Amino acid sequence: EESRNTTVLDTTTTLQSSGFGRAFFGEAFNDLKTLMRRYQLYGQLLLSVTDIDHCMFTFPCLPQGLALDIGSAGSPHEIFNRCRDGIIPLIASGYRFYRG
Amino acid sequence: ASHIQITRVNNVIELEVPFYNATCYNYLQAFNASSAASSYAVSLGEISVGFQATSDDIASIVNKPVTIYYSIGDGMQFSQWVGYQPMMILDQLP
Amino acid sequence: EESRNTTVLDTTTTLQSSGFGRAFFGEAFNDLKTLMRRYQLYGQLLLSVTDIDHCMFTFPCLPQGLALDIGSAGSPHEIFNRCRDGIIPLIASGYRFYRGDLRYKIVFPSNVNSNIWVQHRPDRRLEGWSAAKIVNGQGVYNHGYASHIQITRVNNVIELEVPFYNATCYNYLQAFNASSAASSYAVSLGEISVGFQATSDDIASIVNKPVTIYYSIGDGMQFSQWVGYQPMMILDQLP
Amino acid sequence: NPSYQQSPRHFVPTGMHSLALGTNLVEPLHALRLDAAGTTQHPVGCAPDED
Amino acid sequence: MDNPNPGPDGEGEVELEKDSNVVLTTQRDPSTSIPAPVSVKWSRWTSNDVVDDYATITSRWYQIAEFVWSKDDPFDKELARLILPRALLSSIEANSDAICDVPNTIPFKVHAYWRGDMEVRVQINSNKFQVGQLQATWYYSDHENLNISSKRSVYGFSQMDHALISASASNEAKLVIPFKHVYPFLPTRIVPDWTTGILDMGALNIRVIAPLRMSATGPTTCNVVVFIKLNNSEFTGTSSGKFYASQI
Amino acid sequence: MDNPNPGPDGEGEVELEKDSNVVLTTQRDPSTSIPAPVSVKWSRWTSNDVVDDYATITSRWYQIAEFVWSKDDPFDKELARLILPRALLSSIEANSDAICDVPNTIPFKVHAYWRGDMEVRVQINSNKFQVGQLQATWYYSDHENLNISSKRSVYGFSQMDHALISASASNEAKLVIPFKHVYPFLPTRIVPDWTTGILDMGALNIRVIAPLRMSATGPTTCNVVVFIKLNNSEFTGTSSGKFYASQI
Amino acid sequence: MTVSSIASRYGLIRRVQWKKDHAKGSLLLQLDADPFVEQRIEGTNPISLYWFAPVGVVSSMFMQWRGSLEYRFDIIASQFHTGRLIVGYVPGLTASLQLQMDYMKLKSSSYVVFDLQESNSFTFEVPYVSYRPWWVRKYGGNYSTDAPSTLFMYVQVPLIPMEAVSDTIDINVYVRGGSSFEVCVPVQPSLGLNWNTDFILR
Repeated sequence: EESRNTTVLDTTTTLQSSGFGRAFFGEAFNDLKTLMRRYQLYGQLLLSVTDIDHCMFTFPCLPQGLALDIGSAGSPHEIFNRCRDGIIPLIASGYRFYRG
Repeated sequence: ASHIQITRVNNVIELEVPFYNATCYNYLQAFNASSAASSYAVSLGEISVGFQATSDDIASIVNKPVTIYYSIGDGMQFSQWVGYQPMMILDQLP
Repeated sequence: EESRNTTVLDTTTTLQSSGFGRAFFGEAFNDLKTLMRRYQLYGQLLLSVTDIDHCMFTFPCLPQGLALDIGSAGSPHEIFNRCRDGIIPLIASGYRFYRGDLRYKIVFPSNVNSNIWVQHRPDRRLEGWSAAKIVNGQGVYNHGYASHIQITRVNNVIELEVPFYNATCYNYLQAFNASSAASSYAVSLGEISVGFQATSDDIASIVNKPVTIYYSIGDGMQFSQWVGYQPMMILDQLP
Repeated sequence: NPSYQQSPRHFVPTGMHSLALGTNLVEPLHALRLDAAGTTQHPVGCAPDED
Repeated sequence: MDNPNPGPDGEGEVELEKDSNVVLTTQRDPSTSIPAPVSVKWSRWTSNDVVDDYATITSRWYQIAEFVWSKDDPFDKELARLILPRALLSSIEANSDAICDVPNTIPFKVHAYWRGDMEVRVQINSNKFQVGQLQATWYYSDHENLNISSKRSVYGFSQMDHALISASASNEAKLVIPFKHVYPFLPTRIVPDWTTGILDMGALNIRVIAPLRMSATGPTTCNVVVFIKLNNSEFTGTSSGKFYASQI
Repeated sequence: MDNPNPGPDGEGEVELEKDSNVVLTTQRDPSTSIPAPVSVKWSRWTSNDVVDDYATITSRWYQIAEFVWSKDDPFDKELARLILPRALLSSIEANSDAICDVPNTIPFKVHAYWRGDMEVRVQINSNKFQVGQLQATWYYSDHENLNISSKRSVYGFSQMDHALISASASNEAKLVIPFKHVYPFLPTRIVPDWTTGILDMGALNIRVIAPLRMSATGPTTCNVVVFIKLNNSEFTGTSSGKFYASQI
Repeated sequence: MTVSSIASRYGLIRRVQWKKDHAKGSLLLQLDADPFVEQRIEGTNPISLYWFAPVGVVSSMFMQWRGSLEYRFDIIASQFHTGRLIVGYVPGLTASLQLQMDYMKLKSSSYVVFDLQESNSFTFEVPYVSYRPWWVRKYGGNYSTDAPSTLFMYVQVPLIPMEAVSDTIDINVYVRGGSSFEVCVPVQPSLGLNWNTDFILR
């Protein structure tokens, strides 16, 4: 089994539990669901208009994070080239289903 | 389901995309289009943003950035635990 | 002992206590903490734009007052040349530690229209009093940090609330010489970066417009250790 | 985060509060006092005889 | 009322301060000055290794600086900018031997992280005819400031609370210095996130308020002694003594 | 009854002996042998200086001797005549550094007179196919005897009580050694009435009862480890560490 | 979805090839006592991907972490292999003091001797001993604080196998956030996904 624990050879005494930053910052970080609702950059575009009701851009809506568009070799989207993928697909990489 | 935001008042539309799928829950990792109907199991839908400018005004709109944000909002329940893939450390990027 | 008092040779009778201006003005001034929350000028810049997510200017966020930028010999910032440092570092010169929040209320110019993002970065340390000022993977937008967009078209001022995200008891408050390597995490509340989202054809309209930043402490600041005042300079003797 | 999805209010900005009105009217101000509930007070020696 | 009867025992009554096995006496009453309240122990929040104070050895007194103080020292003259968790060790190295040779500081050699409060008694042995006054002042984290060189004068340290050592009455200065710092433990050796400026709580500095003044036949010198107790201490991070570098 | 179910965790149950911050584990049960009852503290009769045990540092375990034990060692072969209050320090000097560098023995550097009881756990790591048996025996004050060289054999140490370390079952040997000596305190340094033979309670010596026997392809060596706790200790006579001479 | 639920899962992050001919002073691993435990993949990409423990990934979204770590050593041994190995722990080691190490300087600090005889699995619960209550992330954005403390694992008594079994024994080293592990400030992640490993140098 994965999280089985046979022979604990602890040396530690009792560490004071801050309650995930409650006792210092006045706020909790135990639940990752309420961190998930901090807004994250999803995708960024540059309009290249090539009627009134023509859809200017479409995107599938998904919490997985999009297929990441760095850009061409000349003008990379400097966050998506440098700072990869952010938080929400870094957590969604740790799961398999979602419903919400 | 539609919504118009007026750009003249405030140029940001806040949305709420519900869970309209005929599933128990949807897929979450990268998706290779394995089965033909499994393709209905990824997105919540397909949002399309469209301006209502004519052709003489649309050239002022060319090459302006449109940034899109997201967050899950009170209903998301990631169900099955699956371990993390290989990662890349960002401060080793040249 | 400092405040000991051996032989009081008082001549006075009882003076009527007005309650620190209560009995005249209908308001108190005993507590200096509620005077600390009157907004004070923090720093002022002129945009010299030399991508959409490039941070236009960064500044470490700290209640100590920045390293004061008078300016060059030709164009001094006339308040920072003339009227030195204001109130909040004049009180923070009288202490040594602080533990609390800050508020900012950044005032943008009007002629700009593009939407503005503001990041709070508690990662970034302060590396000494030199370059502890407004500076025009740090250089771009970042995902995970606390963020806020203000739309310039609706109202060109973003009011903030920078919390106390440090792994300390409390932080340093005087001028800081970067003594220890990890003591550098003990000065700022973080490192705020303001970035426009204008393209290159619009960004030239934004060059050399003033962006003034204010600050105030906001209900949580608790300056702890008393430390006496440094030498001061009297302002009406300035030529 | 419950999403508040009721349709909110629907009204009219104007530029300036009323000028002629001056009796039965709490008038909002951007004060330049330091206290928010602060009111100018008259000491016992500053008694206004002439209403 | 003021009824003198001196004798072979002298007139005055001796007071004490007994500790583990070091008893030091003062004829005069201390001018105590306490800059901050007594601190909470902080061993719960950041230590799983075995935290054990050593009140039988660490709470002993230890002389860390004596110095001659002449009348020819000027008005605002530094006498000792003692950095107290550093000068305790660097005075032992000033005796040209290791830190292990002294019973008061052997947990600094073994354990890695120190916390605790420090007592300071600056005794003076001035003659009763000598006229001069010092001040002992504690300043938290001296080396973290850069304008402190413009502050380091009697006009600045008389605003914070401080003790006064009058050479007239041969006054003695107790100084209760609790632990206040940014981080709740001071490290005693080379340490993964800072190496420069090690074990540095602040600065006991003793400026002169008014120098010795005396007649032409007067006793010129005036020896001054500094003692330090380490009373409510604690240590954590048991480590090898071969990592302990010598202090600067 | 004898129901095996081995797995990823193995079959057996692990026992422990947790101390201050050193936890050592044994799969096998100890063969404890206690030569004498637990002693009275004796700090009342001969000490006015501050006596303070250090249970946070002195009661830790410390490895003092590992050694290869081959099958080519003969029948009655000495393996380690460890003198326990000496070999604790002289093994630290065998690591070619001072006594101050180790957290277990810094009160020996500062304080002058040691008393206390000593635990010994001699672990062995023999293969299960190896056949041989050692004995761990404690003898009080070895160097005070002269005929002990004629006694130092398994036929003599099997009469006093002792532990047995069978290489068959990889047996482990707990050994509770209380302080018994002529004088109720052992001195840890050069001392006014004796200098020769310092800090010498006796001799843990581990003779061989029957050597390793194995096939021609067998694992020849067998590493042996010795640990020492200093549990009910105390120290007196605070002194300077510059008087502590190096052990022989 | 909970940091005490994600961080409470083991991840295989290190694997020691422990042979017979190691002496009594041999080093097997000196990995840092942080959630950010490194394991390199042998790839030919210009960016070598790294595995991480789940506690390392879930702490890589947070600026500060604190608490105990629990490392499970699943030694893979038969009942006839006998060994004995110190899993030690030194609080406060820098870059220069990372070397000079042996088991003898280790036995000063907190250390745990394990008797591999019959059971072959244990879990050293790493102490969190730092001057700072929390502790800043190791890697950070593209911008590098080392660990508060370092684990070590030496071979106290060398491996003595029987003649009918193997010479070498492999040790799995799993890392889990302990019962007291907790993280606080959400910042930019230091880790990115491998869904799009294309990186364009400008």
